[PDB]
Amino acid sequence: GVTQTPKFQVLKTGQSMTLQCAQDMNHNSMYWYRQDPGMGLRLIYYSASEGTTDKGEVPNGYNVSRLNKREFSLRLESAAPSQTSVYFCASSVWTGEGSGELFFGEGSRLTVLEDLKNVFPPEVAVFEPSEAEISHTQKATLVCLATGFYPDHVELSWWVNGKEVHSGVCTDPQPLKEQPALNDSRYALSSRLRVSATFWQNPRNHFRCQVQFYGLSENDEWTQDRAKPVTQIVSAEAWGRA
Amino acid sequence: GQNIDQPTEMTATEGAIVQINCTYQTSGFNGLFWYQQHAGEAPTFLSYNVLDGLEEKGRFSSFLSRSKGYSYLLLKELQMKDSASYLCAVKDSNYQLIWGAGTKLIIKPDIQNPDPAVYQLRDSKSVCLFTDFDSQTNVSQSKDSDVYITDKCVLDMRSMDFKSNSAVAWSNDFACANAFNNSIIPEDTFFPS
Amino acid sequence: MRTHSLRYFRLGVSDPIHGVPEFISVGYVDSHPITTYDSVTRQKEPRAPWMAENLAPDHWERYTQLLRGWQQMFKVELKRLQRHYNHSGSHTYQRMIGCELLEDGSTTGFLQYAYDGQDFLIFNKDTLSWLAVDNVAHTIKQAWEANQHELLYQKNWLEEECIAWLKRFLEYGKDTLQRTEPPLVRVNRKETFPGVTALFCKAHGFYPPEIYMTWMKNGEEIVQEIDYGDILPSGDGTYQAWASIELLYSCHVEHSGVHMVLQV
Amino acid sequence: IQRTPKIQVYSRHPAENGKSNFLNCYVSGFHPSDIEVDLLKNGERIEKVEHSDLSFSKDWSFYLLYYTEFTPTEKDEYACRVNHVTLSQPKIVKWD
Repeated sequence: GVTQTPKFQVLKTGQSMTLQCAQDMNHNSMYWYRQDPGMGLRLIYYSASEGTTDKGEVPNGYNVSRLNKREFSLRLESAAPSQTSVYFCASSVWTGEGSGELFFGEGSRLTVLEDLKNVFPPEVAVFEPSEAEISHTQKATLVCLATGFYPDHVELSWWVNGKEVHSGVCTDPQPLKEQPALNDSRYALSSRLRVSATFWQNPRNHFRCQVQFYGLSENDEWTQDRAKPVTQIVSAEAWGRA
Repeated sequence: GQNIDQPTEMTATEGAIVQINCTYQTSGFNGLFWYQQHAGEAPTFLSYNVLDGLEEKGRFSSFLSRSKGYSYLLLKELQMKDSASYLCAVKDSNYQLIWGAGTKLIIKPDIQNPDPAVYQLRDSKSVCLFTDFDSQTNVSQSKDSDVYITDKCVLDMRSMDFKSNSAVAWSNDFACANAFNNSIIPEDTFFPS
Repeated sequence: MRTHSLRYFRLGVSDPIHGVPEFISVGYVDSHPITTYDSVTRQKEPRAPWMAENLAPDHWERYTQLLRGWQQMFKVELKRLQRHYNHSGSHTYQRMIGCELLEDGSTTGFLQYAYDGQDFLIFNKDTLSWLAVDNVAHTIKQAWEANQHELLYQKNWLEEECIAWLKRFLEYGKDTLQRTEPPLVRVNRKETFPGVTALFCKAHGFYPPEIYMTWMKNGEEIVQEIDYGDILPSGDGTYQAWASIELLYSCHVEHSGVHMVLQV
Repeated sequence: IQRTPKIQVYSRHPAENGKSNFLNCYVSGFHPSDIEVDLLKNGERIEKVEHSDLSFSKDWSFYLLYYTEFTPTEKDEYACRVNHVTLSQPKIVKWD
């Protein structure tokens, strides 16, 4: 019962942002964490009860407001690239009681960039099963590729006859870096959809790889000739073949 | 408190058992917590221990030794869905949480009938697929830039009660025959012509 | 080392009359105040210089936040108790948590609650149960006993955490807590009501306040009526006490491993 | 159940006239906590009076100590004046 917004956000250095958090569990204590690769969760600020807040381990560059018992917002005064992280809001019934666990929100992915000029939506392509696989296993694997996107803000899903499937699917948990040596490397993501050869052989079966990209908003400034890399869906499709 | 140590990563086989250790050196102790965190998801509470002993919650067992300053999280009858990060956390004397850097748990599926092969796929409007290899096979990264290789992915064809391993490789000179040369590939890998 | 104790009290006051804080919380090591917090200052502060000198600022900062939350907890718990009793107006809610390190090295732990200055709930850390005085307390007992892990944390706090804090505080304040000021003792004789001779055995200037004072007759216990004075603070960190009888008599005084006899 | 305060008035050291000392007033065993304590010299409130903070007993009652530096004389009369919800009027307890 912890509601955190936004799920994704692209920021320019120096921009200000507020992360909202609300809990409807009648909890007294609220927390703001940041999660970074290769380290444990780090408390930014916390609020032991309504009417009080205090600094955590990494408060510099942030501030908070415990608006009421339900809400605890996190503010980035002047966003810095170092503030690119996964932010988690949490709550507990009380503080200063040993056994009390935390209840976490869904997380907020914040990417802070010097400029928005490297933000790109993905190109999506579906690769049809090899007949060699069909004749060797009686199974057919569809491969989907989401490439050249930046930042790493995507959700890939498979849609068969306009309905989302989960069985026979495996998507990379993490995108790879197209330019590993570059600090602002773009990304690529692959996914597999495996069906029976007979299901692939049926030409009335529709296969669509759908990639949701989280990029720029309406308020962001865009002057480049290429289309504004806004939050958008990019798909690729393939029909069943005998 | 000051330090919590837990392994960076653990791999074990489906149907088997894994014990995730957590050692702590803190300024007092008011309990130890275990949290499960699926990739891209929020952490969820698994267990709490403060006195000596072991407690069971389904297939998950949480033990604590106050004298030795350690805990373990034990999961029995390992399932694919157990692939996740496991976070260890201790409340010190002032109820402050000290977090371990987490343990990523990787489960090897039981490959009933291996059929190692590298297939070429072509765009609907190309990619190399290494699939159906046994779970002992490790897929290494590409030495050549402009050549991209994914790590191992397990798909589950639920209706057929079938699981298979695969890694995808693509580039812009490049051939499926050489695609996975940087990796120790099985000798009997089918390369169709 | 003699017996020593660590105690933290809470006082919650409903609808307080002008001047009384809604919440007060005070710590003690033996009879010495060590910490203070109230709903007016909203700050946890030291109350002994050896506490201020030996604990880093982060201690007071952190426990200030915790006590602001424990104050809110106490406010709401007292509201719920008043509703359970159908009580209006000003009522009091109290807690005492703590532990003792006995001279033999054994330990005790206690956690008790009171409502309007009377026993309400008593924790038993050996059976992990709460002892309730009436049906209202029984309702709270049922809710507190339903959370097994909180009972386990409480046992751990009283037996391990509380004793570890007490040992630290005992080292910090060793120059005051572990010192001994022997008693100044004298017997005073006086003819009071016609035909009555009164014997007063008076002690002062002693520290710690724990003292044993008895009147003996020919080497055995005085089965006659004995009056006792309270152990009173003299204001300089030392204490005073007395015992009196009426008409071979001897006053026996035991203090910090030393026995003293004053024969009349 | 309200408990009226126990009021004890005594000197720090065994008293002798002409010699500096401390006058103590120990007010204990009262419930609820709101209390008013004054030390008096010949009926008038003594200005420079020290006191401990409100203190807590295991039986849930409260105690306090009020004190002042004084030189007892044969003529001077000292007392401790206390008010509490249990009392209709302030109680003046003399130094014996």
